[PDB]
Amino acid sequence: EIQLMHNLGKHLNSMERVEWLRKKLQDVHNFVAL
Repeated sequence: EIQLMHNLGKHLNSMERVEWLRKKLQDVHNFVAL
């Protein structure tokens, strides 16, 4: 439950990874919040 869980975010795929990494910083912080 530590390496396998880390492999989910470590996997992704370049653009889906970056848009994901950028979405993580702005998670519910764009739609209506901050």
